[PDB]
Amino acid sequence: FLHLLAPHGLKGDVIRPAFGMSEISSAVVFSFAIERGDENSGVLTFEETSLTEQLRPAEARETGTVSFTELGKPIPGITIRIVNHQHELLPEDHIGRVQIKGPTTMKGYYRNDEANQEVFQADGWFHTGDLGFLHEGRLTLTGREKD
Amino acid sequence: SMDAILQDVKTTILQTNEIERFAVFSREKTIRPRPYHLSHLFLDKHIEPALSYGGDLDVTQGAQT
Amino acid sequence: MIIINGKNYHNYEIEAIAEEVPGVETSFVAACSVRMEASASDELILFFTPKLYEPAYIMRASQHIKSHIATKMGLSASRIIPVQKHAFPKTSSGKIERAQLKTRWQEGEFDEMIMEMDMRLENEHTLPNWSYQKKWIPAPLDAADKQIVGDVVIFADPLGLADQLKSFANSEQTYITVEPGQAFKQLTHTHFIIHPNRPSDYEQLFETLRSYGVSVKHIIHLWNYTNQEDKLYVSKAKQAQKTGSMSALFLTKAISVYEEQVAITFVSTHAMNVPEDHIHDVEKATTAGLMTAVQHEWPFIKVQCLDFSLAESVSSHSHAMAMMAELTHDQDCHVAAYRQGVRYIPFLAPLHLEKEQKRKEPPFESSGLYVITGGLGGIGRLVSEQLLTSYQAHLVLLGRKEREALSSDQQETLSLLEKQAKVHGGKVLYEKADITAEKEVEAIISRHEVAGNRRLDGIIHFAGIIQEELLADMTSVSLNDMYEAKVYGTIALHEAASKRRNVLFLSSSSARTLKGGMTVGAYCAANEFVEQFAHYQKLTSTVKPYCFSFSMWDEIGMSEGSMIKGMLKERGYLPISKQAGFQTMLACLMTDAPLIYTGLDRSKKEIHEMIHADAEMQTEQTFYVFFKTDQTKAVEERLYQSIHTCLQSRLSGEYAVHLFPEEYWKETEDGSPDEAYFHELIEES
Ligand SMILES: [Ca+2]
Repeated sequence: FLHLLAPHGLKGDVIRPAFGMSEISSAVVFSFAIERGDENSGVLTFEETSLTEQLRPAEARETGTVSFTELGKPIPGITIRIVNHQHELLPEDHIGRVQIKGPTTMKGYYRNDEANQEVFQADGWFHTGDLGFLHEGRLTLTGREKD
Repeated sequence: SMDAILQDVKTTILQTNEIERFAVFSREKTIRPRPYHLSHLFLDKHIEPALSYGGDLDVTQGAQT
Repeated sequence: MIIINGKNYHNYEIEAIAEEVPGVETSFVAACSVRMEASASDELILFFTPKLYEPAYIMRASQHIKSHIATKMGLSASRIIPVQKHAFPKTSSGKIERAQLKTRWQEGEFDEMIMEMDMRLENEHTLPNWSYQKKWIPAPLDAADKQIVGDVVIFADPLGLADQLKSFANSEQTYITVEPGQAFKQLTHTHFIIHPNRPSDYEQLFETLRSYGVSVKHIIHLWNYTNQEDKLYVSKAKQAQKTGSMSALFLTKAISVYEEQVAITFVSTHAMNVPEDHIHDVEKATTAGLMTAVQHEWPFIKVQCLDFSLAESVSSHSHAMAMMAELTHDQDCHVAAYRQGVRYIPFLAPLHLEKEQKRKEPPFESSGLYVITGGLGGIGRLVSEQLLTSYQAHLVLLGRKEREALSSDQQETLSLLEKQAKVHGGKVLYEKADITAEKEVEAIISRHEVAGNRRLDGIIHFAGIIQEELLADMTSVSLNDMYEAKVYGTIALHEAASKRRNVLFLSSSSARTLKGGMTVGAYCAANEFVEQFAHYQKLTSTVKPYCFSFSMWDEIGMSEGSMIKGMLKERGYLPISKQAGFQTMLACLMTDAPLIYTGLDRSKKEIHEMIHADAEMQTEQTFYVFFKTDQTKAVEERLYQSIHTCLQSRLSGEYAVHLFPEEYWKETEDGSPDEAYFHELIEES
């Protein structure tokens, strides 16, 4: 996109990743490091072998690695963490269910209680269901649930 | 004298009356020195996040409705 | 009810299923649980009483239970603790006082036998007894009616031993004497001069002797039969090689091509350090250490080295007299040492770490200054990780390349240590440096001695390359490329440690040096020095050395593409893992033993012949008994003691009774014992 429209005056870092749901009132992170010349800026490459364990960075390969674009740091006013299958906090590099908390969280589904029990388990910490890791303090999504 | 021993053991197995038939044979084998137990040499004491905040937000500035 | 991660089980079922297992006394079983300080889950601790209190019967059932739980119930028992019947606690009402056993076990009544079980299975608590020392033992020579029959070449000494030996020659043999000098010069047909370091002059010597018709059948190499010099710089180390260990290479290479039988005999002075000897010219050890690979690569070349001491003895056993005797006598052992007119050969003896212990924890100071060579190697890291976590040490790592030119595999294993040090309060630096330069070392150490106001606390010297190379293709640089780390480097490091007090010195070697090996002359040659060096330090300086010569590493790969290098295992050289070995080092470090060979199976013959040589191995007779009783009166205990009492003082050896439950006995039809099923069981055991 950037290389094909560059001659028409679009600057290279205009792109702005953002991950937002309806329940959270839209985006909750923003990535600013997406340059035309630099395809790795804001792009994390890892070995497919380490997806279950601590991700191991890797080189650009056609079969054996995976690239994840960094969405960025939580927005001013909220906090994000990730949890394991037992709802415990995870280490820096391990993949987990993304859980988000802040003043932007909805009141709750209208006329639907058991859905509330799943989403904000305890202390209003909302279960997005999206699986992703939180590296360097800047969230980086890996994949949504069941998608 | 080796099989003579084997025989005197069978007669010893008959000393016990509660047993009424049995079988016994011997093997010669080389020994491998017994290991140590770590407790015998070593001392006791030797034998023994992803949560990001985006920065505070000033929600009380501007329109509340 | 007892709980494990994911599900909970009723203890009545666990114990009931365990009572099916043969040997389990009915109604004497217990099931508990405990979260260790890991708190990651709850483990099943299981007690029981055997119908026989003897580890063979116990170990037999302990396994059978542990598996029967995994089969029928879907989980395995963490530990299984045997307990005698007469001490199994029950109430009058038949209730099993379970919570008492747990509390009685944390106190460790069953420690005594839970260890004896760990030992028999060689558990994570095993620490195998596989470490020995070289002990110089007397072995005299037999009478020898054989005499020397051949023309002999002899590289003459400057002290006069050569002169002595010639006077003994029989009237038929011609003695060709060779002295060292600037280059080849034939003075006569029986007197020559060669450059010890030039290989041509060796093959040219023999070539011109083949012409004159002299059939060379014996070579005598008195060229490191020198007089003592006390200074030991590196030059003296490099320089002594060419008149010695290198010369031995060139000389053997030369005479090897004729493919004719010949009896070479090297002669040293102060090359081997035995007890009561106050001089040790250790630079001479490489000679004797390289020739180990000869008899393996050129079977027609018999070799035996001798070491004498010029510590004044008024010809109590003239060196000449002993020299002749060893020549006439069937060359048996490679190296031997005459010290006071007494022949000694090196034997192995077990270390017995416990009984010889002189210290309860490793001798590393807390935040001490420690310099390390090849700390990025597989075995170096293990020691560097330790000295950074358990101890918070200021580490300086010396490599030969520069940081930027390191292997990408190394730069990572270093950053790991840099991070792993920052979080444990230790420091870790790396510096390119010439390990060989005396002065460059004192300069680099002094600098780190002032940064932290600590004086050097120890040197750990694991640097080393390996090249499997045959004497045929072994260039003069092949050796000097080997010696760079394990000799010339070692001497520079010791040059610093000797200027301080009680510095620790760790050294890696190999056990191949014991019996020699094909295509490893370079290795054996240098390692025979590093081993002999520890003794030089204990005799010369304040330094306190520990040298571990290992049998094998798993670093050479368990596949290796040659699983026939594991055949070397079959002669008794076990592979040792990092932990297994690292643990050994610590155990030994607590013993003051300066040189220690580890990874040796005293069962296999090659090793056994190195510890005793003459006495045969020790056998242990093991009887196997099988059962069929009328009633149900458990006679196991009554019977075991009955058999053991028949064997008392009547075998003259090492015996042991092994008993089987009733419910293994089987009978073939026609009324005979099913012997096929028994002989099958004894092996599966
Ligand atoms: Ca039973």
